[PDB]
Amino acid sequence: GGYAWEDEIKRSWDLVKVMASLVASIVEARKKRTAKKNITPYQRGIIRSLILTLDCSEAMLEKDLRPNRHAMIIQYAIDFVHEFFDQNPISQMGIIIMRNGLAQLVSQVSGNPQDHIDALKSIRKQEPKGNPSLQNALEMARGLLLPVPAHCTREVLIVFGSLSTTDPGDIHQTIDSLVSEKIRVKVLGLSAQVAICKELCKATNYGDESFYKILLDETHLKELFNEAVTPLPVNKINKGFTLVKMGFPTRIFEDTPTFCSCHSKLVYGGYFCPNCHSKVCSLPTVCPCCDLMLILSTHLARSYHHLMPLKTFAEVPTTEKFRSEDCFSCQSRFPILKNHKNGKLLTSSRYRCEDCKQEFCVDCDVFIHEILHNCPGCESKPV
Amino acid sequence: ATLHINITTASDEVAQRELQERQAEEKRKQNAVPEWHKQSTIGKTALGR
Amino acid sequence: NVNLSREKILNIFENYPIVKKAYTDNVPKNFKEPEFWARFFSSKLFRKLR
Amino acid sequence: PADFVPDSVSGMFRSHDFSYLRLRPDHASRPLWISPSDGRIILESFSPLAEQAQDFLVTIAEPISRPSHIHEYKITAYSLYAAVSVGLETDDIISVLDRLSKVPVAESIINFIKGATISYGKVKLVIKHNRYFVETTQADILQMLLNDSVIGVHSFEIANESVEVVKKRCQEIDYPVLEEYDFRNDHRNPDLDIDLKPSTQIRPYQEKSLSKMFGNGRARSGIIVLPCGAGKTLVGITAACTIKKSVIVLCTSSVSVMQWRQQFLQWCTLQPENCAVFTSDNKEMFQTESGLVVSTYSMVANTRNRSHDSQKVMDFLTGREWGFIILDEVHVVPAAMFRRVVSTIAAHAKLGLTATLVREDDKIGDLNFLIGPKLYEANWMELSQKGHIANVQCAEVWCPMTAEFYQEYLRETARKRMLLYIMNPTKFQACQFLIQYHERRGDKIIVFSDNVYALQEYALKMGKPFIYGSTPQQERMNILQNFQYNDQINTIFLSKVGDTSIDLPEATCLIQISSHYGSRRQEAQRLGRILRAKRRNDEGFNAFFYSLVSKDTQEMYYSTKRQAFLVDQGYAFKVITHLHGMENIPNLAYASPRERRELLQEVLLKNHPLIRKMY
Amino acid sequence: IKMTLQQIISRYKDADIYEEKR
Ligand SMILES: [Zn+2]
Ligand SMILES: [Zn+2]
Ligand SMILES: [Zn+2]
Ligand SMILES: [Zn+2]
Repeated sequence: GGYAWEDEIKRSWDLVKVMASLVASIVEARKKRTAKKNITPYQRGIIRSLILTLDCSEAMLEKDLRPNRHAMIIQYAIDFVHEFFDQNPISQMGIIIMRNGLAQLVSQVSGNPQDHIDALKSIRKQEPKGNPSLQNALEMARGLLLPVPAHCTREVLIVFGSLSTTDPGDIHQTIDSLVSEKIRVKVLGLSAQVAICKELCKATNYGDESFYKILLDETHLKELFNEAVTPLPVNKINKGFTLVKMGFPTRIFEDTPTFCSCHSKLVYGGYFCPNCHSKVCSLPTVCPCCDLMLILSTHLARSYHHLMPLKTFAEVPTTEKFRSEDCFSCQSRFPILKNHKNGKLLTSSRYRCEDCKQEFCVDCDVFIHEILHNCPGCESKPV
Repeated sequence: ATLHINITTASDEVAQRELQERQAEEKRKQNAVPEWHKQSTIGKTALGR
Repeated sequence: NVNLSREKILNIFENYPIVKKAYTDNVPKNFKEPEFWARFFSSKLFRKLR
Repeated sequence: PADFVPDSVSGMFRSHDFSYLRLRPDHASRPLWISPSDGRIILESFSPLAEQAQDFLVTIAEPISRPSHIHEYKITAYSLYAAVSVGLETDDIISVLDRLSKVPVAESIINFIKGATISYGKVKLVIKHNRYFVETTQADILQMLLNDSVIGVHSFEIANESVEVVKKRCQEIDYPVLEEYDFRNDHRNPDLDIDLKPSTQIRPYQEKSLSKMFGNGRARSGIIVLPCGAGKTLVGITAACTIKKSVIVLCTSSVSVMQWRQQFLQWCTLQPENCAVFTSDNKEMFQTESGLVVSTYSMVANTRNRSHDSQKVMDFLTGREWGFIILDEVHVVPAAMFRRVVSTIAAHAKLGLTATLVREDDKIGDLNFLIGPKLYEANWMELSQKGHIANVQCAEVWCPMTAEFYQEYLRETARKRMLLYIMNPTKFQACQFLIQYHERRGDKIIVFSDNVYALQEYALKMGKPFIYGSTPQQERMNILQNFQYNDQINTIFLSKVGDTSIDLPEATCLIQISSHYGSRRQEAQRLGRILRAKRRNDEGFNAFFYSLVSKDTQEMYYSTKRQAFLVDQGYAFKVITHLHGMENIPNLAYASPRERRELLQEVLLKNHPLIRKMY
Repeated sequence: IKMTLQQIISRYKDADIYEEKR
C-alpha cells in the first residue's frame, strides 16, 4: 500500500564491492586456438561467381546498427568487394538489391571491382524501403549465374535483414532449381534466424547448416563479411574438374594512346592478348575479342595459400626446455611471463612450428598465418 | 466526408516521391541553424544600417 | 484523399477477382475508372473485403 | 600540512596548495577531489564509477555547477542534514568519501562532517492543536537556550509569529531544527481520499525529487526547483496525494490559482466538493472535514481591511491545522509580509515549488528558515538532453549605439539614459531582422520589453500586437488566441505581464528588447516561456533566446548580471556582434539619418432629501 | 439529398479533372 518515494534510498554506491588475470585471459586465448585446430587442406573452388544480394527494404530503416542498417551494410559491402577482389582476383561478382518487392540488378557479373564500387556508391545515396522478395532475388541470381561455366563455382551471398519475405510464387521450387543448378547460397542474417533462409542454406550447401550466419555486433559483422572472401570447400560429389584454357598477356608499353578492345577508348598502357593480340584495359578479364580468360601469374599466385594452408603454430609447454631466448623470424626476446608470483615461465609466448620446430612470438604467429602464408623456419630448413 | 482518389499509372508516382523528398528538404531548411549560431561573428563587421 | 498506384490496382485485381469482375463490365460500359474507384471505396463491398 | 616543503609555484595559491595530500596508487579509478579549505568536491564525470559517485554527491552535497566534464560540489550544513535525514550515518559518508576520493580526506573535512551531522534532530517544531511547540528528547537542550526566550517529552510552546526567529536562532546555534511531518502516524488531522489518477505518468526526475522529499517515510519541508514545463505542478499534486491530508496552495496570480485548481481536478482523484478557491470572486469553502484550498499570497497576507466574508474565510484557514502547504513561486515568499504566510497558516509540511530560486537581495537565503532546505536542484541540461524541456540556443546580440544617441546618452540622468539605450535604432534593426528571419522559419516569437513606451513603439514600428498591463483582459485573450492559432500572427510583444505566471501559447523564439535592471529571476522566467515547446520531440529542434542589448552602456552590466544565473545553470550565452543580412533586408527601421534624428527628438521629448438636488 | 448529391457531384468533378489532366 506504500509508494515508491517512501521506500528506502537505493544506495547505489554501496552496491559497488571491490593476480591470475593473465591465466583468465590465456584460457580464453587457448579456447580461441582450440577452434582453429581443425586445419585441413579442403579443396576450395578458386574461380567463383558470387552474387551479392543486398537487402534494401524497410528493415534497413532500423537504426539498431549505427547509424542505420543500410549505410553500414553498403560500407561493409564496399570493404567486402575490395577484400574479395584482393583475395579472389579471378572470381567474378554481381550485385543485386531487393526493393519494393522487386529484385533490382545494379551491376552485371564482372571481374572489375571498380564497377561494383561505383554501383554501391550509387546505391548508398537512395533511401531503402519496401518489402523484400527472396524468391525474386534468387530467381535473378539464378538467371545471372546461368552463363557461368561449370569450372567456376556458382555462389550467392545474401545480406538479408528482414524477418519475413513476400514471394510472387513458390520459393521451394526456386530452392530446388538452385540445388539442381549447383548454386551454394550463404545468407548473412541481421535480426534473427529465419527458417526459409536456414532451409535454403542447408539445401544449397549439401546439408550444411553452418552457412546461415547471424551477427552479434559491429565486430561480428566485420568478421562475417571477412569470412565470405575465402573460397568455400567444395563437395566430394562434385566431378567438374576441368582444365581452364587461359592466357597470360604481356604488359604492352606505348607512349601513344590506342583503342582498347574492351571499352573502345584511348588507353596508353594495356595488355596484348596472347591468343588474338587484342589489348585490354585491366586484368583479370575475359578477352573481348576471343573469349579467353586473361590473367597474370600474380592472379594465380594469390590463391595457393587457400589450396595448402599453414598448419597452426603450437603453443610451447611451460616446462619444456626452450630452444631460443628470442624470436626466430622476428628476434623479439621472449619475456619471463610470470603471470603470478610462482608462475615462472607459465604460458611462454613461443609458438613452435610443426615442421621446422622453430619458435615464434605472438606478432609472428598472427602475421605468418594472416598476411604472410609461409613459415620462414620451414623455408630456412635445408631439405 | 467526401472521398477522393489518386489514380496513377505508376509513372508520376516517382515524381510524387520526388515531391515528398522536396518537402523533406523544406523541413530540413526549416530546422536549419542560423549562421550567427553555428559560427562566431566576431571577425565579421559590426551590425548596423 | 488516397493514393492509388498502378501496382496497387493490379494487386487489388489479383487478390480480389470480384473487383476486377466489377471493373470489366462497368468501366468501358457505364462510367469511367476514377468514378468507379470513388464508388467502390464508398461501397459495402470494400468494407467487407477489408 | 603533512611535513611537505612547499614548491616554488605555491606562491600564487593563498594557502590553497593541497599538494601535501599524498595521491593514492589507484587514483585513476576514483572520480573525486576534496578541497580541505572549503569542502568543495571536484567530480570528474568521464571517469569510471562517476554516476555511482554522482548520486552520492547529489545526496550529500550541493552542486555549485554541473558542466559536461568536471562537476563541482559543495559540502554544506543543509546538504548534510538532508543526507543524514535519508538514513546516511556519518561513518558511511566518511568511508564512501574516502573510497571515492583520489587524495585522502583531510581531518578538517572529517571534523566538519562530524560537527554538522551531529546535533541533528535534537530540537523539533511540532504543531499540536494549531499551536506551535518546540520539542527536544534531551532535557538540558531546553535549558541551554536562554537568549531568545519567547516561551508562551521535554517541550515548551512558542508564539506563532516567532517561529522564524526561533528557527534562525537555533540555526545560529549548533542545534538545527528538525521539520519533518510523519503523516503516516498523524491521526488527529482528518485524512483525504486524494490519490493520483492511474492514467497520469510521472517522469523519473520528478520521482527523484519526491524521493528527496519523502526519503525517510516522513514529509520533509523544503524547496524543489524545476524548470518551467518540467512539471512542478505535477510534483505538487503528487506530494499532496502522498501526504493525503488537507492541502493549501498559495499562488502569485489568480489565473495561477485557477490553473492549480484545474490541475488538481485533472491529474488526481480529488472531488470538486473537496476543493475550494479563495479569490475575490470565489469565497465559499469546502464543507467536508478535509480538502483543498487554493489562493493567492496577497489574499492571505493582506494587512489591509479585508471584507467580512474574507475575514471569515481567513479565520477558517487560521483555525484549521493544515497538513500540507504548497508555496508555488517560493522566491516571492521572502518579501515583507509574504514572509508571514508560513506563520499565519499552521501547516505541518511546507513545499516550495519554483523555477527561479534567486533574488537580487540576500533574502533568498532566508527560505531555509521559512520553508526548509533546498530539497532538489533540477539539472536543466540533463532535462534538455532528455527532451523534457526545450534545447534553447541562448544568445546576446550586441547593438552598437549610434553617435547622436550615445552623445545624448552620456549627458543624461540614469532614468532617461535607460529609455535612451532601449530605443537605439540599431536595436530596432536587429529586432526587425530577427523577427523577419524567425518568421520565415515558422517560429512563434515572444518579444519581451519592460519599458511600456518602448514596447508600444517597437510594436507600432514592426506592425505586431502588443500586450501589457492596461490592455483589457478580453483583448489580451483575443491576441493570445490569434498568436496561438492565426498563422499571420507569429510575433506578440509582451511587457512584464508575460514575466509573471500568466498563461501563454507555446513559443520557440524570444527577443528581450529591455529588462528590469539585473533581475536574474525575470531573466530565467522569460527563458521558461520557450522551455516547454511542443516541438521537443522533433529531432534537431532548438528554441532561440535573444537578449538585444546596447553596446558600451550599463545594459552590458545588467545583461551580464542577469545571465549570471543562466550560466550558473549551464547555458552558454554566445555573443552576436554581426547579423548576416542586415543591409540586405528590404525595410530597415530608421535607416535614414533623418528618421533617426526624428526618433531622437521624439525620445528626448518623451521626458433633508430636497437639498440633495444640488449634488 | 445533400449527401447523395454531394457524393455524386464530387465523383463527377473528379472524373472531369482526371479527363482534363489526361
Ligand atoms: Zn578498355
Ligand atoms: Zn584474345
Ligand atoms: Zn617474432
Ligand atoms: Zn615452420
